Amino acid sequence: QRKLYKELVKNYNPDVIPTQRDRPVTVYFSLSLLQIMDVDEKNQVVDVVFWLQMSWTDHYLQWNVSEYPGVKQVSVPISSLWVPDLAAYNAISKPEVLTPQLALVNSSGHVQYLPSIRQRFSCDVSGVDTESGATCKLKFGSWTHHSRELDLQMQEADISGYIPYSRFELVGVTQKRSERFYECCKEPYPDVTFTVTFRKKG
Amino acid sequence: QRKLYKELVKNYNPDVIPTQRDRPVTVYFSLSLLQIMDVDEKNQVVDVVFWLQMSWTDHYLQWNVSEYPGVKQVSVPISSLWVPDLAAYNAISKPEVLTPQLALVNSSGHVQYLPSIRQRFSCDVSGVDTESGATCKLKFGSWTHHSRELDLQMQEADISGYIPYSRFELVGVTQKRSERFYECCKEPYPDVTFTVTFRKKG
Amino acid sequence: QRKLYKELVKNYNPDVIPTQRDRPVTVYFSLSLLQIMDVDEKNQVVDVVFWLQMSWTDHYLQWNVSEYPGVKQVSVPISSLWVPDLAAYNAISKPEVLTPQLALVNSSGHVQYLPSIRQRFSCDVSGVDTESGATCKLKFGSWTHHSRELDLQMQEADISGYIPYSRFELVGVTQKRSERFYECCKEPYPDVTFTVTFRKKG
Amino acid sequence: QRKLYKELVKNYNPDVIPTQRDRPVTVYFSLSLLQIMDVDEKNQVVDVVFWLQMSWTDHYLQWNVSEYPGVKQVSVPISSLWVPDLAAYNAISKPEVLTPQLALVNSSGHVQYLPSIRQRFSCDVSGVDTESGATCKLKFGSWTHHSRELDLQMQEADISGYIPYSRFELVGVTQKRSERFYECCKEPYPDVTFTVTFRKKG
Amino acid sequence: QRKLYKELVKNYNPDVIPTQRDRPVTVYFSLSLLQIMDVDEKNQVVDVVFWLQMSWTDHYLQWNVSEYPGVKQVSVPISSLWVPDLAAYNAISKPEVLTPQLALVNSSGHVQYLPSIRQRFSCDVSGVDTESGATCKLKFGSWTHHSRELDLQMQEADISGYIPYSRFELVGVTQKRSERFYECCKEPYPDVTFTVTFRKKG
Ligand SMILES: *[C@@H]1O[C@H](CO)[C@@H](O[C@@H]2O[C@H](CO)[C@@H](O)[C@H](O)[C@H]2NC(C)=O)[C@H](O)[C@H]1NC(C)=O
Ligand SMILES: *[C@@H]1O[C@H](CO)[C@@H](O)[C@H](O)[C@H]1NC(C)=O
Ligand SMILES: *[C@@H]1O[C@H](CO)[C@@H](O)[C@H](O)[C@H]1NC(C)=O
Ligand SMILES: *[C@@H]1O[C@H](CO)[C@@H](O)[C@H](O)[C@H]1NC(C)=O
Ligand SMILES: *[C@@H]1O[C@H](CO)[C@@H](O)[C@H](O)[C@H]1NC(C)=O
Ligand SMILES: *[C@@H]1O[C@H](CO)[C@@H](O)[C@H](O)[C@H]1NC(C)=O
Ligand SMILES: *[C@@H]1O[C@H](CO)[C@@H](O)[C@H](O)[C@H]1NC(C)=O
Ligand SMILES: *[C@@H]1O[C@H](CO)[C@@H](O)[C@H](O)[C@H]1NC(C)=O
Ligand SMILES: *[C@@H]1O[C@H](CO)[C@@H](O)[C@H](O)[C@H]1NC(C)=O
Repeated sequence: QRKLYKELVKNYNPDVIPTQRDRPVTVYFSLSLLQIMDVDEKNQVVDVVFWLQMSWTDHYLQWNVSEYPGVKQVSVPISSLWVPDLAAYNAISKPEVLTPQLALVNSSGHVQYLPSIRQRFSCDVSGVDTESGATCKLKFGSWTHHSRELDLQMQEADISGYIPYSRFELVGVTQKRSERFYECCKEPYPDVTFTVTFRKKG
Repeated sequence: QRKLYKELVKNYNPDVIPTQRDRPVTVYFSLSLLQIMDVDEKNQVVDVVFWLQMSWTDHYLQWNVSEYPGVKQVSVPISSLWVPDLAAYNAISKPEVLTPQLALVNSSGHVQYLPSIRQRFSCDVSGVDTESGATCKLKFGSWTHHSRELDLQMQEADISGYIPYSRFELVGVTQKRSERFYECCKEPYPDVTFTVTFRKKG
Repeated sequence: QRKLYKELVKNYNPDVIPTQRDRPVTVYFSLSLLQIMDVDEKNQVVDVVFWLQMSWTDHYLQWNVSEYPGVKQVSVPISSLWVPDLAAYNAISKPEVLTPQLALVNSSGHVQYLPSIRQRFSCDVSGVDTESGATCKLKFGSWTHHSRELDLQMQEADISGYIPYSRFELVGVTQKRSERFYECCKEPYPDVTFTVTFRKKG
Repeated sequence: QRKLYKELVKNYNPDVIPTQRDRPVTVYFSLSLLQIMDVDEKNQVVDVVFWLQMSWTDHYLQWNVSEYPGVKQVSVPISSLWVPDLAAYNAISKPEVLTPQLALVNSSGHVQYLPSIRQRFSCDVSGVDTESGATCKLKFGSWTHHSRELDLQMQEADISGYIPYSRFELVGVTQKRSERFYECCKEPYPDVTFTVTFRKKG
Repeated sequence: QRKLYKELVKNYNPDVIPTQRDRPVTVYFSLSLLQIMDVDEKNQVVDVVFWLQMSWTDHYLQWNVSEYPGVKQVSVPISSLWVPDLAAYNAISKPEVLTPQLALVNSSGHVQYLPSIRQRFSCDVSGVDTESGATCKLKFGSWTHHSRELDLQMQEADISGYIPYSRFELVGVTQKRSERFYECCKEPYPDVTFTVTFRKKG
């Protein structure tokens, strides 16, 4: 019934970005803030819990919807396939993934990974009591592949996920991707930056 | 003696949900509160310890009660078979499983997993001192499988397990499963939500 | 010299209890209190460090004292053989094993495992200042095997291991194994319960 | 298209330093301070988050730019190749690597590893309030390979990475490599030492 | 050039103590105090960071200095060879190894392991303010092997490694090995006990 798995992994090396030369693997990135845990005004850091949304197309993982019974989509362990090496640029703590590390794959080869993470970032929380509000920037981006290899494209930033209570309230979330040439390598480097603004409830 | 193990694992890939098409693996879910550890009124979080009761039928794991001596049920490591990818939609800390990660299996193929977990959840503990009491919702649910693949069915919520002493006392536990829709993915995702109400003893 | 190891592991699956049908593997259990670290009167929990003493007979692990030079007993990693799945039924934290995870095995097949553990238990430490003293019960027991598969038999509780200083002093340690029956299995269940009584030194 | 990976790992044992005899593997070391988290004046320790810049040449990892399509550089998991066993001599906590553990490799065989680390060091933070400033020395160095096997060569210390805000401000960063001697062995052990001086903003 | 590794591991099982019968593997043990982090007078525990010096002779790991080019000594991961199962008897926290887990081996077969560890011990720190000073005993010893299998021999205790500043100052370090005849089995158990005395600087 599911010899599909045996086949999908057969000739697969997850350390290889599935590019079809000059055809950069495009990954649709998106972050959804769930809650702001703490704010260390003393050391300038915020504890955040978010919901990463990543989707890309792995040509190595497609199959004939017919050659296999009624197998539309399968559930695979991220440790089995290639997954975007996105990293938090201003992080000061290792990311702690809260949810099961599993991804969904199409019969056509479309992967979807939605981990819930709690991670701490370096940020200026000076004006977290002022009505103006403290602003934190969460910069994400590939850690090794450039624009031609891995193309980052941000999608609709969902904010309806934020906790209703919570000691803090969201004043605004921006999100904007930028490509920077970096002094070297003819190839640019993309990155999505979520700008979160919040203030203590009073 | 027990060549049963060698056989049960022979052609098994634990990353594959044991469905036989138009036959969704039904898992009987149930949570039993053991004790409320702490309540962070400052950050709005509760530390809870409970033990989850999960049971399902794995057709790949059945055997002839005769072909094998007097082997009625075996004790296998969850890392060896498929196990429901249930997750706490609203958790803010990785689950810490306290008990041995072993499951029991019938000669017919009925698995049973009863782990004791300590995990922290985001919750509004404002009125934990009021006689009305603070209410927390623990939402659980499959993470990659929809209704047709994995059917969640809640069973009798046991409450006789709660610690007699404890700084807190249980005012009420509800528990109710709902089939909810999410953007994308044609199918809907079943989730069981345990609503716990407690107040500080005084 | 030691092809003994290559042979002892050859046809071994550590997930299989060494029962030779109608011959329940009997494990001699025993706990030795080393020190009481802390007592959280606010949340009702004790931090304990104890010395577990477990011994059983693995028929799969015996050899001819002659066929092998002068190899009387070997030192093997618990991850290599079957080991009792005993669990603390009243624990609120994963057990932290302090010592090397190695076991000793006889030429006849008698295993011995003595790990030092620090674990926290839920307990009523209300009267820890009273001269009467607070009493904690540490209930241990298999997690999946019943009486016919794994027979728990408690042996002499050693108390001479307790720390002379320490903020607390031992008023008494009981220890008593009990078997029961429940709704199911027609299968009984063994469990050893160490009852520790202590009070703050003043 | 990337059978390159299958080939690069084929005859590779990452526990073997890629010295091509009498030609010591030279690794270009460099640290970049990102932020000083806390200073424990009571126990004399600093919590630091730095950027580590390491680059070396692995002759075992080179390939014909032509024999392989347009594969210029690949992204490999440090657990797959040999990587400098540099250690922090005066660390009092295990290093916590924040970024993805991946390295970049040239078609010629030049590896590049840039991990972001948060680690705590033993240091005299007495005068952290004085205008003179507290000074900490972060001594790094290979731990098992001597001068002839692994040659450490420090490069330009980048300081533009430091956090603008932060409770502390950098008064000076030195950095100087020294070839020293030890009471364990008969051989020179090189080591780069970054001397950071900072004071609390007031 | 280094097929030496492929050969050194070929017929090796690291769970087997390398005793060439009637020849107890003698390990030269030695501890060097680096710094005393904290002292919990409330719970009677000290946080210590030391430097373990262990050396022994593994006959299975020797080679012809000629049969292999100019390979004098190699750097191997402790997970690859047998290493003394020494344990901290009165430890109340798992040992946290700070340095790279690698060992050095002679062409003759002499292993050397020098890990830096931070571990907490149960100790009477009552008089840490008195001029007399608090005294802590760090008892180490094999966990499964007795005198005939593993012979512990302490060597010069180096104290020049202690941190100059530090809230505490060393009043004295003794170190003395004792052979402790336990219950049964005529072969006793050797254990080295480092007695450290310190007082708060004032
Ligand atoms: C995808 O699978 C279908 C069904 O197996 C393949 O169809 C074959 O060709 C025609 C069109 O359906 C049928 O008459 C044959 O009977 C099918 N052959 C088989 C093996 O049943 C189709 O060719 C496949 N296409 C791809 C992309 O591989
Ligand atoms: C899955 O593949 C389908 C093609 O059938 C495509 O419409 C979609 O973009 C992919 N994602 C889904 C529907 O989850
Ligand atoms: C099932 O058990 C029967 C009991 O009579 C026995 O003959 C045989 O081993 C098994 N038969 C099949 C087809 O599974
Ligand atoms: C186990 O198998 C038996 C076989 O008759 C079945 O009746 C029962 O519902 C299954 N569940 C358990 C764990 O008892
Ligand atoms: C034990 O080993 C000896 C070899 O000295 C052999 O003669 C004898 O048959 C063996 N007996 C058993 C119990 O296997
Ligand atoms: C081996 O088991 C026998 C059981 O009779 C016992 O006498 C002997 O002391 C044991 N050896 C050990 C565990 O040291
Ligand atoms: C690389 O491969 C080409 C194949 O066209 C071959 O001609 C050439 O000798 C190789 N170049 C080097 C650097 O050896
Ligand atoms: C690899 O790095 C070296 C460093 O000098 C550089 O010269 C070379 O161009 C890089 N790779 C190749 C062969 O292009
Ligand atoms: C050592 O190596 C030499 C030359 O390879 C050869 O005589 C023999 O293999 C070895 N002899 C001894 C005594 O180790």
